Amino acid sequence: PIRLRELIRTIRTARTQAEEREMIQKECAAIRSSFREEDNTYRCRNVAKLLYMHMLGYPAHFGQLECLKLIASQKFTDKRIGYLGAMLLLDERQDVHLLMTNCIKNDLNHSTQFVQGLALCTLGCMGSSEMCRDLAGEVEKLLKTSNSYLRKKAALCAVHVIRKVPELMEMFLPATKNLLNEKNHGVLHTSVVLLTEMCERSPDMLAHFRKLVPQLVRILKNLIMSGYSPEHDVSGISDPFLQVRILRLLRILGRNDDDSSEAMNDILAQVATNTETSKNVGNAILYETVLTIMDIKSESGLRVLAINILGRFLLNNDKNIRYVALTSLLKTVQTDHNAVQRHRSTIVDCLKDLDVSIKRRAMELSFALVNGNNIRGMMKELLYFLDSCEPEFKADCASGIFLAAEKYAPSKRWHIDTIMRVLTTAGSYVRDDAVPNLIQLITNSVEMHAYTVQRLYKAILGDYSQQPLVQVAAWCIGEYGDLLVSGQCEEEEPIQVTEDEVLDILESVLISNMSTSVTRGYALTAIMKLSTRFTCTVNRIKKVVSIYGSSIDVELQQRAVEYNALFKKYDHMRSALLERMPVME
Amino acid sequence: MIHFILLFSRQGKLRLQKWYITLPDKERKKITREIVQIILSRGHRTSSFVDWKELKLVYKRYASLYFCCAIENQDNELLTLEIVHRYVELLDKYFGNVCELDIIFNFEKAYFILDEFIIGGEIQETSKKIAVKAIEDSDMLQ
Amino acid sequence: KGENTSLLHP
Amino acid sequence: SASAVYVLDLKGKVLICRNYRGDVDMSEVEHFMPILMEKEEEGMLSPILAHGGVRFMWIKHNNLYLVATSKKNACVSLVFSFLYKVVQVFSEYFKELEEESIRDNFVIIYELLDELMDFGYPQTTDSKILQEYITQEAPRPPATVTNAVSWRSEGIKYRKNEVFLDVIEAVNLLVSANGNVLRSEIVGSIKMRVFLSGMPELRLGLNDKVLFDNTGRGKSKSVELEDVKFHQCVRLSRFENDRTISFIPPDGEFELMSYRLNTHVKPLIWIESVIEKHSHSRIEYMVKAKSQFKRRSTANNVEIHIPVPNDADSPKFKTTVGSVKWVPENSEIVWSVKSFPGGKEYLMRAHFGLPSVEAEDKEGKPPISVKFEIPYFTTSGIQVRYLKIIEKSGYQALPWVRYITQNGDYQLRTQ
Amino acid sequence: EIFELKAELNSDKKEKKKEAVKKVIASMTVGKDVSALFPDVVNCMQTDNLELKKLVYLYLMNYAKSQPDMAIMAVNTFVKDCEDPNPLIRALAVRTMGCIRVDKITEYLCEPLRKCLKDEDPYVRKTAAVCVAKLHDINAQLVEDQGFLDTLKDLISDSNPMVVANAVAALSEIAESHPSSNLLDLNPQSINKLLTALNECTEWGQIFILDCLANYMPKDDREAQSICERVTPRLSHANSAVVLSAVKVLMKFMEMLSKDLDYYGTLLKKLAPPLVTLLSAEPELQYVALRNINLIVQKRPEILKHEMKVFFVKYNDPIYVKLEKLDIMIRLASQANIAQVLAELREYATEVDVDFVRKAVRAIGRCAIKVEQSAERCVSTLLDLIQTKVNYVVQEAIVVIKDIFRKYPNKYESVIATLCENLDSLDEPEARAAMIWIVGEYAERIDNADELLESFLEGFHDKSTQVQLQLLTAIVKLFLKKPTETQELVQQVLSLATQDSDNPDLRDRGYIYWRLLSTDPVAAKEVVLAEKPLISEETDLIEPTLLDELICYIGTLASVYHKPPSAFVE
Amino acid sequence: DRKGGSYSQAAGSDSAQS
Repeated sequence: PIRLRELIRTIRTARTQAEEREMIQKECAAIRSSFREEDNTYRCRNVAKLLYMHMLGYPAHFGQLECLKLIASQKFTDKRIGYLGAMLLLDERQDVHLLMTNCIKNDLNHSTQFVQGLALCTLGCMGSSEMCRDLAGEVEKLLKTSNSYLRKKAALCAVHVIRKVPELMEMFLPATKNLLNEKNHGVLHTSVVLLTEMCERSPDMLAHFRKLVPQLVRILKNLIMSGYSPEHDVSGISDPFLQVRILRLLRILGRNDDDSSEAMNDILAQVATNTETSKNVGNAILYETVLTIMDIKSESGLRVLAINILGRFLLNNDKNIRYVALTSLLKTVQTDHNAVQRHRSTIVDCLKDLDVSIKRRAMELSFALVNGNNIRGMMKELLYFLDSCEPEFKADCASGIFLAAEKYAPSKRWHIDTIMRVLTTAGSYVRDDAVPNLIQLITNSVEMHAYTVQRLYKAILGDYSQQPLVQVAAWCIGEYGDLLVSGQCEEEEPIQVTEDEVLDILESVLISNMSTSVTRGYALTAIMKLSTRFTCTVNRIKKVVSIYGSSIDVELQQRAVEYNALFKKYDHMRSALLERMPVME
Repeated sequence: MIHFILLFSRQGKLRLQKWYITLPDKERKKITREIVQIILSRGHRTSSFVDWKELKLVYKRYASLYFCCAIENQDNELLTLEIVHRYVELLDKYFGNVCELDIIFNFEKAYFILDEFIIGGEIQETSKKIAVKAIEDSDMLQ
Repeated sequence: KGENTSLLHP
Repeated sequence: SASAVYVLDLKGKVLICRNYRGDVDMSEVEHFMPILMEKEEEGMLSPILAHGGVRFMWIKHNNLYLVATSKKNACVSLVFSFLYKVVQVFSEYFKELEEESIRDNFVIIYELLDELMDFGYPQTTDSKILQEYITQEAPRPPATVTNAVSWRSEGIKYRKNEVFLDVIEAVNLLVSANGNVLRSEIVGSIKMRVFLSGMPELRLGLNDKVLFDNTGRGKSKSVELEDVKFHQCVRLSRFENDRTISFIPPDGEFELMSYRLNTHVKPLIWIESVIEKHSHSRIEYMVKAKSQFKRRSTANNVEIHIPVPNDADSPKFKTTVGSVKWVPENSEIVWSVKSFPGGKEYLMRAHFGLPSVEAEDKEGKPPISVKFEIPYFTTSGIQVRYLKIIEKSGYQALPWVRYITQNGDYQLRTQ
Repeated sequence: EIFELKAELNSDKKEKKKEAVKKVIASMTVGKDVSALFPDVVNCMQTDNLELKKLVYLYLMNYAKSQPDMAIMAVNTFVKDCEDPNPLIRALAVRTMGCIRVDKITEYLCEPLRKCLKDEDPYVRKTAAVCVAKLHDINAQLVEDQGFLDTLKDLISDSNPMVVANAVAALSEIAESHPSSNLLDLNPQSINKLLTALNECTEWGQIFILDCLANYMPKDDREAQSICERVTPRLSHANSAVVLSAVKVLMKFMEMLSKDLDYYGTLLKKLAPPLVTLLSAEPELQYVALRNINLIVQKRPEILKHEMKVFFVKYNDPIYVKLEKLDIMIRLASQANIAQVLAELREYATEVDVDFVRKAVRAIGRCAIKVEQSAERCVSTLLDLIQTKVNYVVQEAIVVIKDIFRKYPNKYESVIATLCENLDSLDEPEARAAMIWIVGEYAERIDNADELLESFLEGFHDKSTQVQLQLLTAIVKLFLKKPTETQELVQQVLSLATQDSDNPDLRDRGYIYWRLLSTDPVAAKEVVLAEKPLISEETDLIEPTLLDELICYIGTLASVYHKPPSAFVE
Repeated sequence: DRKGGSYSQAAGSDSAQS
């Protein structure tokens, strides 16, 4: 039985990855040999070594039955090792935790306060959809006990069961009633967390849990007044976790009612000015209070104080403070949108910040703050940011710009120009999913087609490696070939479109190696539709379709065969099915 | 609730791991590798907050070994940092001048302390002395 | 080394 | 056309770098480690990397990967040959290939690197010749490098003239799981340790099938070597004309010729193994080894590697002859036999446990490899005829040669 | 530290000077920017001991671009060292002069280079030949003005075969960067002279000597025959690159040789043993050998026709070698070794490499498509692999079956029943689409085609564009062939892809299908369910112009990547 | 002695081939 320290030293002595793997296998061989003999004396050392090997990146499937055997043991060290193994290498998808239900039930009634607590912690950490069903009765029994060290564990187990089984929340309503007077900070925090979880799970308990709002307000006031305490008082803040839980409960309570919001208005006002934000705990408490005020129907003064606090925090040089302020502003976008326009300069400056999280938050705030009047002004800023954006943020910026144009576009011509510019500059950053949206938007608009067709023709002749831009150009050509070239049945004056460049471009795109089989299909569809839409270049695409009917792609080959058959046998009926598709929202 | 907590060293080695979400072993390893690459590929002025897979990944390492967490977008961000600082202080008080060497050898003690402090991604004891006394009593049981 | 150093140095 | 040959470490630290053309900045080595990590983690790892317009083509040594930067369309084969020559030179100068000598022998290492290659074009690669111009403990360069004979240093005097030969055989058999052998090739290896006085011109003569046919003696046992790879000292023109093996042996051990011909004879060792692996219950290894080699020859240190289960534990071996040990690091049963007389038959009955819980992922079926090495056995039947040792001064040489038969790529495909 | 090092280097004791030089070298090698002390080490430059001189020269070369201004204090030292009686000192000085990346320093080094050009010492001659090429690469105009081309040309016609090879390599490098104007090509006499010194060249000089013939173009068969006869002995060289260079030279010379004469047959016969020997090289060289074989395979496939056993992938073979082995086998795949290829592919399907498994499946499909005599064997192997119950193997087999059906579907009706129930729950887009296409095109031997398509129509609007198009095509084909059991299915598909389908191409296809159905269902049989022409398979053979150009570029980066030399250099 | 086969003396040339 090698000790854990000896095994750790041996592992640290290995330098090469192959040498480390060989040492791990050598240790696992001895571990498996010991396990196969049903060893019970040095089982703790073997279990620790197996856990270390699993955490180091080695398989531990064979060490599954040993953990189950050690869990039902009587030694405290063996029970702890088994619980640790079940928590680490045991999961819902393991399928070996089903037998652990009997062991948990046996240990759930143990007189020792450590074995029962360890079993409850393991059950909470590895709660399964079936273990909680057969363990709900035992969990509720411990929730009504007066054990302060066990009350928090029971609350955590109940919360885990409710999260795993939302339909089991009905059995916890009569158990948590009259439990807001706990003197211990941990018990009160657990009760607050359980109440918040119950409120967030279903709204039926909101009315029942809304009567305790005065009690929660009184508890918060007492905690604020008792600012000195050896326990839970860190950096001058007493019960920061309890204060955060209380603020979250207040924000989640009364968000759509005036009585609940009015009851906690005094507490929010007192905490909004009587809190020290010099430390990180104070800043977090202030952010939680601001979020709760923004999420509840508070007074105008509370909103003004929250706006002032957010403005003060936005100027803080701390990256965490700036990120918290940006998150609060994004959350408070729809609520108090008029007051959010005062930080437009700060939002613009945050885009140039050297923080990836800060830059993302600033971009999200700018996207959410785009209105029907600042869209035209913000378009230039968005284009500049997209031009000088990170490689991983160019696609997100383009998607946000497209969404903003589709939502609050000042005009179709301006929106069309912005979309074309984004497509030409996005390149390989525009998602293929936005192509159907752009096609639908183009089909919906029936007033600007000649200018859009000309722009697409100009932008498609230069480059064709942009799959989304290429697909958009092909769709535009297939939809408006009759408007892209006017009076091009025969030879005419030299214009931008001559009725032959489009066919050559389509053929090059179809035969170009930079085709993913989606743009090629769009080009083939456009060529097929151009037979009836365009009559100047007739009897020329039929040869290409016949030649393209033997393509390697099965779908492409079938499409080419169908096109050739339609061109060679249904020439009169070719125009009978080339009508424009309907336009819908 | 904390989706996962991972204690990874500056060299990339992970000294602690505690995930509250039932995920596949290969998926968990891939997620841990991605988190290490993102954190290891981040500067000192990144705000210690990362939105990876819609998860508030907060990184705050007080030494060569860094710390990570997986917080959902439903709670405050400073609360996670305060909880991490409190856990570090409690571990230091329980151990006494906690360094990297003791973390590898005493990983079981750290896991037991984490279990006794945070269960299921949520907090279990807001105080810093009651948890230490409970851990000492549990250890003294034999 | 850098590992023997305390996590918080308190 | 390498731009800068550098030596890295296992942690990404460049142990030593020596630019030859300077067309590539020295800071590009930083991206080599992340690029290698990405290639290995995505299965795109290759000996030739590419950092934009600069390619990092290098191989991995015992402890470090010798990455040589290049920018133009340089000869990758030339770079690989230069790397192999540098590795051989380092092995000759330093008995070990590790970071312990890189940080301790930099004074001579830098001189060797500077002298070996100039402007990306290597000029001197003979370790024995190079040891007379660069030493770690400087006179004019020896005339051997400037002279045509760059593999035989003049002025060498010895009390005796003894040359030790080593006809090493490599029995490589690629037996499929169906019981048929696909790749069964034997590669000859004539390694000689020439230690004489002066610069003798060896006149090698063996019982080649082509030579016997040309001379008219194509009726006895003649070796039909498909490929013969002569050394640098061997004159290619002499072998091309009338199969005349005329070359100047060097001072020390070197490979003169390397025969390589296909083998159509029965295997020396025939292994009949069975796998009675129960579904998560037990496993049986009915392995029987039949020695098809001649009874007069003994296979010293026979090591038939039998791949046992990776998760198997509590194994029991019921064999007949030879020590059977299971190595957890290798995860296989090592059928170790000290002396295996020709025609011997060893029967083994393995029995090992297996966990009830199935493994998460498959581990594959490693092939069974035999490590038989029977000395004084020439499977190909090629026998040395004569060795014309001619010296200007005139002396009586005492050449010696030994034939060693071992198993090369002699792996047996598992079922 | 720095002050102490400077004080030690500014001392008059050689014992402390050597220690300071070693410490400075270690600091630079240890990763310390010691360029700030370059002027301090400049004073301690002219030393009698050769050990410190080499370190100083190396530091100056490594600290030349960083402080070009501080390097102006070394021209006199280089000039003094360029006349040392010891050839080693002169060679080191010449190498250091050419390694100094100083624009204002190479101008004053023209005289020492001219003096050392005619050096009697072969090492000095090689050093001067290297320095001339380095100066030309650094400054082509200065080299042209110095008139070193004439000296380089006469260098090949002088004694010292190593020096001749070095001069030839320098001339090739200069002409490689040159615009082909005033080429250094030589007549047959120069080629014969080089061949005479080719047998006396070393391992490194052999490559330089053989690279010269790579640019020359023979004009007569007698000259080509002589060149082939002289390069024949090079096939028995221990150096892998020398053998590869000889093979490339022989391949280049074969473009002018006549296949009617027996020389071509002898060359073809003598090249296979060289390839077999090269195939047993190091794993790093295995990829290079495979690339060279693939490049020469598309040109002369009649040489390695019988070389199939040596192409078997080994158990310990590298992944980069295992992948190339499959490509080599596919290129050499033929009906003679069809059974061996199938057996090798069957064994390769039991490995654990997902990429390796996909490569093996692709190789098996390519072999089945290329040779129609083993189509039944390939189909049986694919069916066995599908029955193997492997997700990646199942997807690969589905893709292979879909590819084979479009190629040889005349006798593919015997596998539709087996593939009807083959675990269709796989969500791979490349496998589900292939299965849908096979069902739609082969909706005759399966009586439950409509029932099978019902499960795939649950999420057709959100499955994928290609998957949705394949499902729509299969539904249309089923309606055209059997409209009694698919009358409502066609209407449901049209409603889902025309009303709830926002895909532009998919919406257009749905509208076209609806219009065709509402116009003439009878004509849809001859329009949609028509006999498509023979599918032109994508030929793996490269273009002859690229192959001819790639023939000369043998052993370089452009051959391993199979890309033109101007399409990969920067 | 020596493992792998004892060393044997080698001839000078093919005396039977002249």
